[PDB]
Amino acid sequence: TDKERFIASLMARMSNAEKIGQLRLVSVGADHPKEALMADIRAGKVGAIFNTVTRPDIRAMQDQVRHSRLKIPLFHAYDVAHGHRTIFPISLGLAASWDPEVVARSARISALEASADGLDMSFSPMVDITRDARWGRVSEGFGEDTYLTSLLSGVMVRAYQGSNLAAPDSIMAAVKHFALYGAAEGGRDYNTVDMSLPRMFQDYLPPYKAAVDAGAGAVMVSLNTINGVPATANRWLLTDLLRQQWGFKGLTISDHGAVKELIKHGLAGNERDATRLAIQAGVDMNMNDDLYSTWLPKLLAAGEIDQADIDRACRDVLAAKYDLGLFADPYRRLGKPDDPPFDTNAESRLHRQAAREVAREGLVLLKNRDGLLPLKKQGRIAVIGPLAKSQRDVIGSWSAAGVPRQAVTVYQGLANAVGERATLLYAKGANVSGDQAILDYLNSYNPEVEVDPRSAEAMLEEALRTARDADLVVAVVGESQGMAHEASSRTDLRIPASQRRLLKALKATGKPLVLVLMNGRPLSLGWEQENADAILETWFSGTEGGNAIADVLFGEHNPSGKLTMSFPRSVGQVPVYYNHLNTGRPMDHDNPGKYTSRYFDEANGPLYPFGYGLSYTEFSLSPLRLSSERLARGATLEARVTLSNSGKRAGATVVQLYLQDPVASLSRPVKELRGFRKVMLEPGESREIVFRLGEADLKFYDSQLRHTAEPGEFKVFVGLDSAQTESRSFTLL
Amino acid sequence: TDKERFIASLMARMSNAEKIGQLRLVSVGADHPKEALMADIRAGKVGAIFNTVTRPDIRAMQDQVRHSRLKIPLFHAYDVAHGHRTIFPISLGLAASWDPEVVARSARISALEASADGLDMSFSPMVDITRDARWGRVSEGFGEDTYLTSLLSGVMVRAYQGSNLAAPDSIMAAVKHFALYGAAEGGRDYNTVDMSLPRMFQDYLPPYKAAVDAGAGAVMVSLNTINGVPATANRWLLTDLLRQQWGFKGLTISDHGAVKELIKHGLAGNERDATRLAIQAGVDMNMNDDLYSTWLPKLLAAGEIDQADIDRACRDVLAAKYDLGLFADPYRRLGKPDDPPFDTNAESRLHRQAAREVAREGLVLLKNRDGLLPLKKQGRIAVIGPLAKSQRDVIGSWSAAGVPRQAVTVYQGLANAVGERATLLYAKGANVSGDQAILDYLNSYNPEVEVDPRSAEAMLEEALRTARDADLVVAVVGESQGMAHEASSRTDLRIPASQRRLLKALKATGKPLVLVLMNGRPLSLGWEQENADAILETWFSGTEGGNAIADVLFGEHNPSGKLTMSFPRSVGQVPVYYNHLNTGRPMDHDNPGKYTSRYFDEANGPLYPFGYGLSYTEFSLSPLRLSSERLARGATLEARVTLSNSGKRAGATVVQLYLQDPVASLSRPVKELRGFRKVMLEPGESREIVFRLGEADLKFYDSQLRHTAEPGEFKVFVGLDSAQTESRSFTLL
Ligand SMILES: OC[C@H]1NC[C@H](O)[C@@H](O)[C@@H]1O
Ligand SMILES: OC[C@H]1NC[C@H](O)[C@@H](O)[C@@H]1O
Ligand SMILES: [Mg+2]
Ligand SMILES: [Mg+2]
Repeated sequence: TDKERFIASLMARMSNAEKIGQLRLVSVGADHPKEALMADIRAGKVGAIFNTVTRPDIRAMQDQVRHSRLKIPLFHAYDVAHGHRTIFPISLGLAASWDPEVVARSARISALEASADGLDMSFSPMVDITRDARWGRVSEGFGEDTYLTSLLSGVMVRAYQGSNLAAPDSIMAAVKHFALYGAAEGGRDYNTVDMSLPRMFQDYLPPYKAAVDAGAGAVMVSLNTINGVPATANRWLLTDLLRQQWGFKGLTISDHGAVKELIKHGLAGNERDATRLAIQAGVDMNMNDDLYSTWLPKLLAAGEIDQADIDRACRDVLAAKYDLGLFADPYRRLGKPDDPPFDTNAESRLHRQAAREVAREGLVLLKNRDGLLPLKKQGRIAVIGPLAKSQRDVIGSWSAAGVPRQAVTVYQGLANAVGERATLLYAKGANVSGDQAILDYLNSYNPEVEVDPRSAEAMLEEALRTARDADLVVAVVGESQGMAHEASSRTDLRIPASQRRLLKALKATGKPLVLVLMNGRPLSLGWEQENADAILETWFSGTEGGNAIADVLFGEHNPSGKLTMSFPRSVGQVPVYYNHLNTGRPMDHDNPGKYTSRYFDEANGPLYPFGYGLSYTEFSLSPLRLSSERLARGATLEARVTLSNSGKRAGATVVQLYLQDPVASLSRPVKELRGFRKVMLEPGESREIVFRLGEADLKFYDSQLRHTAEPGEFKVFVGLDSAQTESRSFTLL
Repeated sequence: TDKERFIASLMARMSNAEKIGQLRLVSVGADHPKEALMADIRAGKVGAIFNTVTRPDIRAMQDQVRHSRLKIPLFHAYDVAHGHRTIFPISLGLAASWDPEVVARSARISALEASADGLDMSFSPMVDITRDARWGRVSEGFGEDTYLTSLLSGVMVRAYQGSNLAAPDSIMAAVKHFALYGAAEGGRDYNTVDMSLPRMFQDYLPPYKAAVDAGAGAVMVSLNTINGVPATANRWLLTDLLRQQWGFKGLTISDHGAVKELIKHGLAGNERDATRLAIQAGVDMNMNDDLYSTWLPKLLAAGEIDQADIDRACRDVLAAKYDLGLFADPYRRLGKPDDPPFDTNAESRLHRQAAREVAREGLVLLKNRDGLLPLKKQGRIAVIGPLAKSQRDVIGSWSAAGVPRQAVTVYQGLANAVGERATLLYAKGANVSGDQAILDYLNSYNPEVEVDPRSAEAMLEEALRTARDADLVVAVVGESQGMAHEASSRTDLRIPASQRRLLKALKATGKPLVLVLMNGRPLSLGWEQENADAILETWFSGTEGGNAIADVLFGEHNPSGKLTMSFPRSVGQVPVYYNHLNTGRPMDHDNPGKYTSRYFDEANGPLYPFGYGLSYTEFSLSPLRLSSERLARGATLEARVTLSNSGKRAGATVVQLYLQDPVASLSRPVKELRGFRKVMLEPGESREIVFRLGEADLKFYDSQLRHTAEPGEFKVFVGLDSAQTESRSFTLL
């Protein structure tokens, strides 16, 4: 192959200093001042940059490469999680679209905008399975389901990379965080992960394998222990599974300071030993801590590592740079040398219409009493709450190069929608938290949350007056983006107390109460489900979020979002997830018993189940029909249902197919998602939906990690959520 | 062996109907009316009885055996968890004594009283490791620590069984629940258990192995899945581990309906298949569901099981009956019918003095502002709260044949202590819950909780009046015993809301506030720790609990209890446990950082850590001294410290020794308990404490379950709790 000969030929000319230099991944900042970094690039001591994100800045780095002996080009990476400049909903919101094409569009546009600024790589997609709502990084994933997350994992990779990694509108996908990062004990970030191999193989690993199989060029290794072994030192995970079993041929990248952290994990007593563990486990590239550059020469000289460990890692970095086209033209994403200067943040370089259309699809209607929604554009509308005018929160956590001043707030979305037809009245009502320590945490690094100097009582008095002067209240409440963020684990899943006090006070006005929720995690909403007139889940909906939200509230878009993560009744029920085991003593709702698996001091089950979301119309399903009672090995089974819009407005819903294996060599879940179809229907319109199932859909990992479909009964469920299904049985032969 | 020959010789004369009859374990109930059961005993269709617990009732069962062809004697079993008639503190409270001799005494007296009533066996000790306070069965274990629970597991078995299982003051120990029952996901009873084999072998399995190694005659198999396989169907657990690797020679007993529940777990489509899975996994004896008696003949006839499966199970039952002496004399625990009559419940048959002395040892002083405790016997003492006059709650869950009317309430204990020297003023103050649905749940089977018909406001008004004219308030608050019980999982770890409203109202009177907590699980006590003057944790202290509690409150006993389970600040922090891993990013208490493993919305770490407990005196430790800096393989290390009573009152504390292995092939806990010494000291008295460490204390299970000690540094910590330690290092060679 031309590639392996080109790289072998280059590596033949390289010193070990230069080979080791290729493994170093750094960003400009206090740890690495710009001038020292420029010198290191010229010395061949830098392989890649992260957090340098504009054409002039990236050109200036790539210009330093020209001064190096071998002129090996840099690659430039960034956290393009859910948009680059045009910010789409957070991934948890994108997942709620239940539309691979909507997700692909957000990823395609992200890659286009990032590559347009000179970037070659995103640290995305994040594909960690999340069953614990306390974890601040649940916003970054696709929810609790292995099938949906695996599917969207593949979609994100393919959308980012396109048909050619050398294309100037493509970037390389570095799938993260390999592995199991979202199972952190207590939902505390960075915390211990401990799980059985059958659960690991069946539920948590498939999304990373889906990204590898979609051709992801890079894998970012996680910060957590797996069964006592940090992923960064886990040769089983990075060599035996990722390379030998899965056949991954690309680049492994450490997370930030992950190699040095092997000391705190207690796998290493010093930096030299930590360095040896990471490179021999199969970590190619060393983020920020510089341990590889410091210790690899001494390890090699001493015979503590092999030349083959350095060569493997170096070949992987050069092979990434080759696939990205950077050996053909290191300026392929940076334009021509006499291109005129331009404003990186020009309105003309955004994709607002795409962001607005994508953002509409993820909004989930959780409650709508007496058809209060959609609203009429008339009278007086009170817009109340600390998130109503927040540009910083609507773009969410991991907002990349998104500019808060360019974002549309919920307030501005309503003003754009009503024009002169209605009067909008604003009141802040409350600070995002009443706890000064939480406000100081959120404002610790930068001013992220505006702290109103009024007393809580004064802000409430203004909100009650505003509400009393309106026909209805749109309360814009929930989390600031810093509350659903790396290292922001919550012990309380409710709306913050300052905002719940505001909601209780607004009920005293007797005005219809619409809640617009902004949040990066499932919330506990028992009070709200009892007391609010309508509830719209908007996650953090991005740059055009306010416009998409007004589109739903005024009925231009019929809410079509469905949850991809169960909403617990309280943090005391964590974890709750739809695909749980039956136990030997399941709750019997027809014959309730004390001696069943349940809590006695709270209603059982999630407040809102996986796949739940309402519409402004009604939908019906015909009885489920299977193509046969028996399925021969290697044949496919057809499951058929007719969906009807039995209401008065056009709208979409999601037909969900679930499977149960009720008798197996392992206890298998009560249901597992195995298919879905999002369908848009006119009033009175019907569509026949056909699902195809084969052996592949019936397999599970048994006690001995055999991936097998066992003969016997399977139950097929079809429904518009995980809770309201009809089922039919067949036998596998 | 005479034993093997006796059993072989009996089994030679037995039909398969009789062999199968030996496996049937039943109790009188709706499922098995007394007379049907008596007829079955006469027909040789019953192997053993549970929940028949008096000499006349057991004599009548054993009398029926005479009518059967082979006259094989029954054994009789019961849940003697923490006392038979004289009720000791719940196991969680017994553990807090940190005194193996106090635990052995409670077990010895339990076996004495149980055997005196005719019982041969207890379904005890319960030795499940518990890290999740939501689980209702936490009360039945010894807390979160593998070393302490394993130690006490051994102590309970040896105290029950004595030097001879045929002794009429001995019973057989059936250690439960094998295995991992207390790691239930969500702390929901009966729920999924999923963990790595290294965590399983290092932390959760050793207590069951400790009971096997102490010579436990029986093992009760748990109701939960382990990594997807119900324990009842788990051939790896019951045959490979328990029989071949651990060398257990005794009897395996299913939990209640566990065999039939294999259908609900989804391992079996029918009773016949469930029966086959349980007997071939290695379950000898079938509790209540009668599947063995129904299906084993058909399974054998059809060649679905071997004769060897029936013979193995039958030999194990006959071998237990042999060891219990029942073939020598089936009436050895039952005296003779012409014996002088006695009342089963006679005061003369109780052990009140032992119960009072044992109960003093487990009480944990959690707070004592400005030396409010101990109280003087003078003035006016308001005794307020729904647990003040509760006889049913002081004896706790699994109270066996304990008679509530024989128990000493906290109120009666204070009356007994003060005589005419002080005036006691009572007010109920609140019901145990303000939620009528929780009260109805607690009163579902029997009247367990007295519901005052007065409004919450009327009871508060009376309590405030009582408080107003007293010198101080002893608030007796917490859980009823039915809240910390099999199948009573909580989503809230606080004192119930009706009682917290009462505490806030009492705090507002400005009167000194002493909290006497009754509870079967760790509670979240943030408000109480901030606001109460003194807090005494009494668990459920048993038959003499009120007397032991008054002994501590008036200073006759200097509180010496220490926690064996971490108290979380809230249910949102679950799990918290002292022997956690460091992570790559631990909270730094000298330099707190956002990007650490923590919550942002609540103070971090437990409110009260493992090993915490105050005294009415103060104690000092001299610097820790190790016998050498290096330890040779097979040598023992000595760790020496001097403990002093530096205060004015005699009292006991517990010197705790912890070990850390800071560099290993797995990430190892920050600390692990490896020794302790409870020491009683006069004011100004000193004692030299010497701990011995060898290789056995330094070993751990690596990723491949190699059990060895790796050469390198170990850190030794000594202190009066897990949080406040001094450390010294040595090197293993
Ligand atoms: O920002 C770079 C890198 N740092 C930290 C995060 O854990 C990861 O998600 C991100 O890609
Ligand atoms: O009472 C019989 C048996 N049933 C249920 C419990 O799980 C166990 O602890 C007890 O021994
Ligand atoms: Mg099956
Ligand atoms: Mg070591």
